[PDB]
Amino acid sequence: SFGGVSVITPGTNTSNQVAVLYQGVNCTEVPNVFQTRAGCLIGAEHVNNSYECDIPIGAGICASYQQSIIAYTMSLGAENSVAYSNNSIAIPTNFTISVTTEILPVSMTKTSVD
Amino acid sequence: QDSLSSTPSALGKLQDVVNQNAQALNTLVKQLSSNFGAISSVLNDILSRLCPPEAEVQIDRLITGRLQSLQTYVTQQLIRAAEIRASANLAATKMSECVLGQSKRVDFCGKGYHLMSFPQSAPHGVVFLHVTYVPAHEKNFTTAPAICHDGKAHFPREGVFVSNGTHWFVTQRNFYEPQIITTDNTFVSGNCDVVIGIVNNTVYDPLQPEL
Amino acid sequence: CTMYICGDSTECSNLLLQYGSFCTQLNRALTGIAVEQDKNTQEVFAQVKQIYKTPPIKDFGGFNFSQILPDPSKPSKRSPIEDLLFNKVQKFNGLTVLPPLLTDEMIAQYTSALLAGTITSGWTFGAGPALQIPFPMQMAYRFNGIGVTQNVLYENQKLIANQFNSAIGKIQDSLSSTPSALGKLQDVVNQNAQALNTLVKQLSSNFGAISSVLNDILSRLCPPEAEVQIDRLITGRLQSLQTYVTQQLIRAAEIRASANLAATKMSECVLGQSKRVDFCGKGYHLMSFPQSAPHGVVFLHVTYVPAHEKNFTTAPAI
Ligand SMILES: *[C@@H]1O[C@H](CO)[C@@H](O)[C@H](O)[C@H]1NC(C)=O
Ligand SMILES: *[C@@H]1O[C@H](CO)[C@@H](O)[C@H](O)[C@H]1NC(C)=O
Ligand SMILES: *[C@@H]1O[C@H](CO)[C@@H](O)[C@H](O)[C@H]1NC(C)=O
Ligand SMILES: *[C@@H]1O[C@H](CO)[C@@H](O)[C@H](O)[C@H]1NC(C)=O
Ligand SMILES: *[C@@H]1O[C@H](CO)[C@@H](O)[C@H](O)[C@H]1NC(C)=O
Ligand SMILES: *[C@@H]1O[C@H](CO)[C@@H](O)[C@H](O)[C@H]1NC(C)=O
Ligand SMILES: *[C@@H]1O[C@H](CO)[C@@H](O)[C@H](O)[C@H]1NC(C)=O
Ligand SMILES: *[C@@H]1O[C@H](CO)[C@@H](O)[C@H](O)[C@H]1NC(C)=O
Ligand SMILES: *[C@@H]1O[C@H](CO)[C@@H](O)[C@H](O)[C@H]1NC(C)=O
Ligand SMILES: *[C@@H]1O[C@H](CO)[C@@H](O)[C@H](O)[C@H]1NC(C)=O
Repeated sequence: SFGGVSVITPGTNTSNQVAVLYQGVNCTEVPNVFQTRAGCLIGAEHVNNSYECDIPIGAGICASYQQSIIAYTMSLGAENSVAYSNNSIAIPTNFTISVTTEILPVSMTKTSVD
Repeated sequence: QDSLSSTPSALGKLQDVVNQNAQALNTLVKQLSSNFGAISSVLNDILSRLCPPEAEVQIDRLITGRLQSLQTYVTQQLIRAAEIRASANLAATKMSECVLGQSKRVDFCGKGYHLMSFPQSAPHGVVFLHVTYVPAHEKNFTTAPAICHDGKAHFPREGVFVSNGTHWFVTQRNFYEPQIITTDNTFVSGNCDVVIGIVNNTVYDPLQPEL
Repeated sequence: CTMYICGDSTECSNLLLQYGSFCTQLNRALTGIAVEQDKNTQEVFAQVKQIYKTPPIKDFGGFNFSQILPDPSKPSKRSPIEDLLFNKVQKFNGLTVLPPLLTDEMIAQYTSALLAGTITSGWTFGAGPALQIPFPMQMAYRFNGIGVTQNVLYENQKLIANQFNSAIGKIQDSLSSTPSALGKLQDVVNQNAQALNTLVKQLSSNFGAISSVLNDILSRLCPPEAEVQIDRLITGRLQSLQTYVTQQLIRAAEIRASANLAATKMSECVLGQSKRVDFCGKGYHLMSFPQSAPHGVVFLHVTYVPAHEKNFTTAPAI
């Protein structure tokens, strides 16, 4: 058995704590231990809650710093059951003016090599 | 202004281009430290120590490696350039369709209903500020596809029929502004037998009291 | 890179160091591709603020969406059409496959939310809060969007719902009877498989060496003559890997453009009604519905097509 070793970290400007992912292996072959479909994750606490994805692990699993590093199934968003019926309509009585930013690259530095 | 002043990662899209180009150039220069099988990475060391028959073999090894390193660099620059070109093509389209006009293309010029956009210059790129209209504070109403009056089916000309629980009105679709249902804001098509969900209500004719 | 070229040979590994950063560059290039693949999926499917659900009672005025909505009796929670689409479409040498960030279940969940939003609130959920409207009234709005008066929808509602329901049924029957229907997705699978298999087969190449097998060289010859034979295998194997990565970068760029187009269609065909000709199907666009597929997306475009024309005399003015 062989594979990649990945280190999961918050910025060093927040914490020196890390978690380690042993890609493609069982936790039993490695020598807070959680077996993901991405491999064995060590140093992260698995929880049954769900949050927006912070640091992606793979196969629906993400990790974040909450203090300790945790691992969870990522949430896709809050649920919303729309009040549908055959004679019901919703109409705005107000509005807001929104301004948003979009950033695009246009050019690179023009290099030349002799 | 406040968001940009407080978010270091806001311009990552432009910073990544700067970083990727810097990492390619630095990688290329570092390859000059490679031996590629030669006795030394330094060409002058070879020339100063060995005479022509054995130097050429050592030089050939450095040439082979250095040529390969440069070919790798250029190929990567061509691929990277193509990606930047596509980004520039998109930016040019947005300038034409968001700044020089009002777009009906969904989510092309920001989230919400596009009103207008303003360009701002940035290092090696462009920033667009998209201004959109976003509906707010919605209320629930009862509705109907048509109104039945004098045996005739009436439909809205520009809006939708709504009831506040006791009275029927016609309103524009994206903003609640209820009006009395009249012959001037509706049109007639056929009798009331065909439309499913048609409701009974008075339709007012403005000339009725006049004559 | 090191395992592909040298396996567990320290002698080869030491020789490979003379080439500098080439292996690091190649590993970096493939990592960038992998990241983009997750970004591609997110750009296409994660275009909804909330996870919307359809009502318990599917009364939409005669319009039947059962073939595109999730079938709860199946553990995958795929629609009848999605389930059909999914049915229709190295390690030992240092070559590995990493899992997608979003699972197929998650992608199906995004698709379901987009469908639920469209059916219950039309195009409003893509601009702001989801605002409910009766489906027939939504369809009447979309008839106006193509220059047809709303009474035409209401007076022919039964006919229109029937034509719609039949058209959807044909999609299921067509896919069930056409092996080549999903070639666009199958080609991506095939091209990637042919690149990986080609790369592995190159390990059987001698490249001028006495043997393709590195251990044969090390077991038979001593260090002064082995290094020459090893250099030949390293040169060839490095060249083979560089070829692979370059092809993957070019292929990745093409897939990225395809994903960019898919994301645009999701926004302009699914989250709204498009006036762009032939952008959302042939005919006058009414609406579109997304369906998930292996490594891709399928759009079902609903259009209004004029029929049974008659000749009249006309005039510019009276
Ligand atoms: C690093 O942490 C400091 C607070 O200790 C914070 O002010 C600063 O913005 C952080 N830098 C980054 C890049 O987040
Ligand atoms: C390794 O993990 C798999 C699940 O991914 C499990 O079925 C198998 O039994 C595990 N092997 C051992 C020795 O635990
Ligand atoms: C998560 O839920 C499982 C049951 O589904 C339970 O066995 C496990 O102990 C729970 N773990 C935590 C941290 O709550
Ligand atoms: C609309 O919302 C604004 C706040 O964004 C509020 O001040 C204003 O009074 C509201 N208008 C109406 C008619 O309610
Ligand atoms: C509309 O009515 C439903 C109940 O049928 C309610 O749950 C929903 O919150 C109401 N929406 C608004 C904007 O009042
Ligand atoms: C509906 O609108 C009419 C006219 O403004 C008003 O008199 C009536 O009280 C309203 N009905 C309800 C339930 O608010
Ligand atoms: C709306 O649904 C109700 C049942 O919930 C039914 O009685 C009524 O006739 C329906 N009206 C229309 C226009 O579909
Ligand atoms: C609407 O008015 C007509 C004429 O009086 C009547 O026959 C019909 O039953 C009414 N419809 C309803 C739902 O009351
Ligand atoms: C919707 O279509 C399916 C397939 O033809 C059918 O089995 C189902 O009964 C229909 N649903 C309704 C409410 O008619
Ligand atoms: C219109 O009239 C022409 C003859 O001038 C005829 O050839 C054509 O088929 C007619 N088209 C239709 C739809 O009747």
